[PDB]
Amino acid sequence: YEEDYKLALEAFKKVFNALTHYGAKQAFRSRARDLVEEIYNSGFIPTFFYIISKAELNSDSLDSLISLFSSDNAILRGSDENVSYSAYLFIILYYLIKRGIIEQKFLIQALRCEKTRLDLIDKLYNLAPIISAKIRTYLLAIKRLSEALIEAR
Amino acid sequence: LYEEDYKLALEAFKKVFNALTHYGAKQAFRSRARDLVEEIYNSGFIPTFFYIISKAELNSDSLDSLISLFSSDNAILRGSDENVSYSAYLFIILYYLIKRGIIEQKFLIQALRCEKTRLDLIDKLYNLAPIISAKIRTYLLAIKRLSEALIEAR
Amino acid sequence: PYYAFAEPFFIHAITHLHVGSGSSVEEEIALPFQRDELGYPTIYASSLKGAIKSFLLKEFPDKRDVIYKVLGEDENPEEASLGTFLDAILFAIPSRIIEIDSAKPYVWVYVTTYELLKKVKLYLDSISQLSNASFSNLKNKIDTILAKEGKNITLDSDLKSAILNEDFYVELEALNNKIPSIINAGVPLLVLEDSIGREVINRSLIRVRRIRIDRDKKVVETGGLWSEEYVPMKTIFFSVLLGKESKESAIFASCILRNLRYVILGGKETIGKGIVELRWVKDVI
Amino acid sequence: AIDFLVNILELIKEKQCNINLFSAISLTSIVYNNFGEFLSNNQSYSTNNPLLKYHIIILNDKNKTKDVEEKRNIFKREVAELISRNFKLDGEKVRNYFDSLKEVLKSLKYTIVDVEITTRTRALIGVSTSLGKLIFGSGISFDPYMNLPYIPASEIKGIVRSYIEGKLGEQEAEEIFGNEEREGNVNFTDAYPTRSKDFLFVPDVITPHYNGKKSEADAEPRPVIHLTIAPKVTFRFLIYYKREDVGKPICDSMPIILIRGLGARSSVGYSLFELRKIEVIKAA
Amino acid sequence: STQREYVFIPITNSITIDVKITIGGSDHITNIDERGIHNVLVITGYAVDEKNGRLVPTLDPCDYVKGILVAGTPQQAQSNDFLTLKLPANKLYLIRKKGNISDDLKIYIPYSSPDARNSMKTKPVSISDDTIVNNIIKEVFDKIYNITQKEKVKIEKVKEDIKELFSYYALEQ
Amino acid sequence: STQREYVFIPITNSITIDVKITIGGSDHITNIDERGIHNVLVITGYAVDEKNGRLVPTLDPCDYVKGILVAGTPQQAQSNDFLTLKLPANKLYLIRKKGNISDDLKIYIPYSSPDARNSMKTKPVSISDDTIVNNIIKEVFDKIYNITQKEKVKIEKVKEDIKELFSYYALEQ
Amino acid sequence: STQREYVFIPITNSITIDVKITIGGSDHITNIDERGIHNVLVITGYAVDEKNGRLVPTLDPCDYVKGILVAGTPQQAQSNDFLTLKLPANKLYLIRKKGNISDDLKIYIPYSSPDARNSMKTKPVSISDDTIVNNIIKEVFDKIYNITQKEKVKIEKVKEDIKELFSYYALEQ
Amino acid sequence: STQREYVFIPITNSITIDVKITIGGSDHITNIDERGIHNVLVITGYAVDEKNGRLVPTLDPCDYVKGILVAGTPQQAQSNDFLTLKLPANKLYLIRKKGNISDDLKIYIPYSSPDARNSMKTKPVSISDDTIVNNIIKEVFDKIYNITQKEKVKIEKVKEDIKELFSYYALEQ
Repeated sequence: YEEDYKLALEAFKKVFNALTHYGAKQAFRSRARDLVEEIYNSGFIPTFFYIISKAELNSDSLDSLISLFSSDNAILRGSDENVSYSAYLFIILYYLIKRGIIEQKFLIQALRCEKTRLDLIDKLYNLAPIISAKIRTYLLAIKRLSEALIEAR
Repeated sequence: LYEEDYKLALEAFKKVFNALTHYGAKQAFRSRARDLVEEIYNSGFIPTFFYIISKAELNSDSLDSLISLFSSDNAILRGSDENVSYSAYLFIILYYLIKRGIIEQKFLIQALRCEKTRLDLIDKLYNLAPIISAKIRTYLLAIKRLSEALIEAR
Repeated sequence: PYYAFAEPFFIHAITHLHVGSGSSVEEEIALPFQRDELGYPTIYASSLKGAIKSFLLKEFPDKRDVIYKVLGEDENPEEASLGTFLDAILFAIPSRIIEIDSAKPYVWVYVTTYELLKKVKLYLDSISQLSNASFSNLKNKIDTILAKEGKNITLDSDLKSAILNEDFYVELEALNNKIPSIINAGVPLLVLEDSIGREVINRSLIRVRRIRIDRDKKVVETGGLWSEEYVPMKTIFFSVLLGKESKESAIFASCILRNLRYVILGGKETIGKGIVELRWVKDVI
Repeated sequence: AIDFLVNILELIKEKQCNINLFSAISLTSIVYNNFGEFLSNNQSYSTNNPLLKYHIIILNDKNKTKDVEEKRNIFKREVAELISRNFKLDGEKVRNYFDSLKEVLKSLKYTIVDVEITTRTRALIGVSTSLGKLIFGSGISFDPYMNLPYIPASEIKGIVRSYIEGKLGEQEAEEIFGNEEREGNVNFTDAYPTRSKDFLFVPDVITPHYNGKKSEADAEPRPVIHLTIAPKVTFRFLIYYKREDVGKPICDSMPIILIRGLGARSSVGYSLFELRKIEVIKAA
Repeated sequence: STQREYVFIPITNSITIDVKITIGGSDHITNIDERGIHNVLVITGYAVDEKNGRLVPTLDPCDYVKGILVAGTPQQAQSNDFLTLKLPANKLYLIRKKGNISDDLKIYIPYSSPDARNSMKTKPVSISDDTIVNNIIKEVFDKIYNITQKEKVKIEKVKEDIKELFSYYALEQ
Repeated sequence: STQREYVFIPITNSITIDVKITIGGSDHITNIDERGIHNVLVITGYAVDEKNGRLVPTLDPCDYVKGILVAGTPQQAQSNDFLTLKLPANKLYLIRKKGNISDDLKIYIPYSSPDARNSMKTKPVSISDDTIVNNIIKEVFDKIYNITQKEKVKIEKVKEDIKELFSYYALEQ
Repeated sequence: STQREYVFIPITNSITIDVKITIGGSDHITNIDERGIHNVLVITGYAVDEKNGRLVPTLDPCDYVKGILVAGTPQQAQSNDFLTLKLPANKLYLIRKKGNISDDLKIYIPYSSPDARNSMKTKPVSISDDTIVNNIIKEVFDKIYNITQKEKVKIEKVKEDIKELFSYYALEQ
Repeated sequence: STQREYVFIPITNSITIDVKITIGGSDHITNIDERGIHNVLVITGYAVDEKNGRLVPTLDPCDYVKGILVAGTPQQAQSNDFLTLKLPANKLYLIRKKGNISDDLKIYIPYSSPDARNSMKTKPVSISDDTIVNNIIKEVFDKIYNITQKEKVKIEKVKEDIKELFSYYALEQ
């Protein structure tokens, strides 16, 4: 029994539907193949900083990302690289809401207000040693799904 | 009571982010955070640091708010956006120097306050150079990631 | 002994060198130079071996088997490689210097640490224990320098003070050894403590920014901006080529290595950034 | 130490090709950025340091901070003039370097194409690179170990490649310079100044008035003193390759692309070059 | 001054009779110029009241309602059931922002009583069913924006802009 | 059935008596067990009107008010100005979740009209000036929590939580 | 000769009638022209002593308090316990300075004994609790500048600066 | 606990009778150990008052006076004019600090009244003319610590130290 593969299935379902343009999907595939090895070597917090820096957390994309947590009709817009980093960010946050590491209400109230994403990063920094051990198999499954389903250039 | 580079950068960026009232100051600080790290590498820490101090134009009242920033979360950096940004980045660097116990807060506030202590600061920085250039660029890389993450591109 | 031959060499950067480690997340530059466990620039023995092996396979087309016997088979390896490469340790790196009070002026100077010298000594001791080779001239010069460990010294100069890489003020002191065959050009050689030499050496590399031009608007493509670390020209690395006993190892060490002088290492070759001279301590010291 | 800093200007004036210009400018930037402090009886009381005359000039006796500001502007101009006058070209090490590298490349069985190009106007290469960046806000691409300004191999390759695109198509451009799947066939070295008629650097200024300005109410000149590469400076670089049927485009591309700019702000005719010489050495 | 009223966009059309002042003023908050909708407001902690859909006060930060903001006053048949307020044009969550606002705005919002009679249990509902998007773009998008078919001809996008951008939580009770 | 009542935690002395309940039930959602406060409701989108302290509603997700939860109804001088409602014990924004809830509850809120006469430009203010910390432990954290000085001698623990775990956005008006 | 007594801005009402002269003539150091108060005296190296709130000096440069100069010899029955000195109108560290004075003034810094009885450890204090703002706008600024609240349309905007910039240090005793 | 007192570094022959205790207890603050003077202290915002040399306070945070301090009470007749004060060993702005001290300290300083008799024009002063530190060696470095000539052949460094490390803004009047 490996339920992180089912969690990866449902998260990959959501993000594979939320990426309209195929270039966005291929970009997410490259993100998935890179960031798991990056979080292995470098740790969770540096990789998370890198991810949120390349994700362009404007309230627009933040709102599409919040709506992904409920809708399955939400869409991620932006450049292919931007949306791929946002999709990987949603992957991580989805794993965190599931597995109860972070309350969903706190996550949503942080993604809404800009004065609270800092508290979100603080909580994630406090929990990073746990997250680093937990999410490895989930992210490896995400990577396998990406390179299985999304074609490459 | 030891904060790793990323935790330290988070807590510094928090005060810097709440202290920049007008959004254009934040957007300029973003470009400061994105270029000054490679500047610090290429030209050295000490030259870049006094370059930042000069670009801030501490103005004797920008300096007083910059100092109140260390004490209370109620402070505010006022001035031109392209100067307030440099003053906020100067605060970033001073916060690092202080919390890492490399240089004392009283001495740094003095060396920023008036003229004689500034050259003593130059001396002290040349004495403390290997302690500073050891790991400050990781702290500034964290600052740069945070500013790229939390401030919209212009 | 375990190795039939043990031929150390120096790696002199003719042009600038880029041997990459490939875009970590904790780095700040996005194409840094290969570092080692201590933080100094290095050339992994795998990079060394691949570059030298490809060069040799193209430059000695009549000796592929010999090369294949010594450096390994590319397809279907029925046996291991007879030859071994050690990671190239940074011997001396050019550093920018400002110095008053010296008749001979210098724009740059060689910098080393006692760590790197101790690693070179370790390599030499290890290869003397595993082979019939003794490089006692090198060992004697190196331990003469190592006797001063704990304070910054200058070998071939009258430098008392200096600012290195415009950040680090150092006070030096003379030493009457002056290894002139590895530093031929009379360029001084500083040997610094390890706590000060790490920062000096690390800020002694060249970070160049490159861009990509959007060939329609003729401006920089979005996201098309990155930095690359290079190792300055005239940087010296130290490595050893170990060989196990074989009739081919003899031909390799007497015919191939005697005509192997210049190679291309690392990447960015079309930017003219890989050319390297190999010295062969055997006939330099 | 601090005496290094108070003497850096004297050292610039007295060495003139033998100090590290990169670190020298980096250090004098500390003086420039603490100007008002280096002028409060902290000039070491010397007699040759140019900091003396800024105690002899009285620009505004009313307000002292304005006086220090004007003295600082004058000192910026004086630093630019100092570097342009004293730091001159000694391109014998460069000719040695290129000759030795040519021998190295011949031994590697390359076809070498050595190109000498002379600047026609004041050139700006690497305007965003760090050199004088902490004084002038503008830089020059500077090799701090050759102690010379240079033109990166990547810029030369990029300009040649964009011209070869614009002429022979992206497909031929990729057949010559490669793509993400094949490596290029043509290698470029950096270009270094081998000879000059006079000064190697010269000062210049740009003074935007209406750059990102709403209206004439927003108009104000903001002058920017900076260093440029003087005219009549000859640069040299190499082009080497193995496949013979790649020398034809290179041959053709070089004379043209240098007439049009090669560094920054060529749109206003700054970085223009003449083709001085091209020699080709076929590996025989 | 300048008054604006909130137009929820649910899959329940309480909209054929909801507004008299379509535009009224010489401007709007929401806009549509061939790139889809713009300046869309989001309201959190509230949910719709689908039976004559109006915003009931919940307290779940996950319960959000997305609607358009257009100038005007409600029907002159209200002011005993809505929550008017003024905020300085930066204190409102606006999506797809395309311009800047007038630094001071009075906002009318359709509002319902807390109705402390049964546990409000809400569900996340989307906007599917092309018939529903069609009568949505019919009721409100035509009368409020007669720019429809007169200047906006690529109406294909604006309907996908409500099929993807717009969504909300519903009481269903 | 059970029913709680929310009481906001301002920096003000206006919470002495507006309520008619002390225990009512057997337990409270908000807890203090040698560790500090737990299960603290975080009302979002609402401001405070400490001039006759109430919870003004706003539209900012950034605006929030925090407070504790105990059973009861207010003073029976109300039921015309309170946002009373039933919650299925899951839509509650809580922090330091220690004791789960039993699927249902009812809460009352000190509430007022949005005051449609001025732009509501808010100001986030923490609760420092430890004098106020002590008069707030005495005002409300004693009256309803007789657990103090009965089981808990660690005031200076419940102190440090009230500093960092209780804030709110103010109106400034 | 011009006489200017410094006066303090703590969170304490130790200021009630420690004032005799308001203007006397036609001069003031701190002025108010709809841009917040200007020319504020920052006294570093000292601290406040809310026990009869006055200036207590320390030997630490990181302890400061900023206030305002107003004309008048304090009570004409003292100056054995209030420090008196002469500085030539150029050495006052005045943040937000607007104009310059005629190189002659006499400061009357309200001072107290150091009282070397226990360690005068301090706290950094910024004024908060907007009731304190509505009280401090009353304390001195009204009966010293009789024109505020008498000409001010931008009255609460000068509150934005007194509430914000005037941080000090309090010696915990 | 124990007591200390702060001897400054003036230009004048000020150290003939200014002490009661050389050591008294066990330890002190300033040191001289094989590399110069350690933990030397500075007091900023005051000025030296060579008219019966004492320290007159000021208001600008750049009038700094440098000196050392070791165990002792001043004169058995003062501690009525010398402003005594008590610091918790961390509000002590030291220079070249190497070691940590005993968490608390009473300290005396030679204090002259702030001189409300002349608008003070203090200037930077330089401790030069090595014949004057020949005086200051006699003044302090053998008066308080006879460890010189018991520990020191290292006069080459500490002489240049006293000739460069010390400074003060004297009134020169």
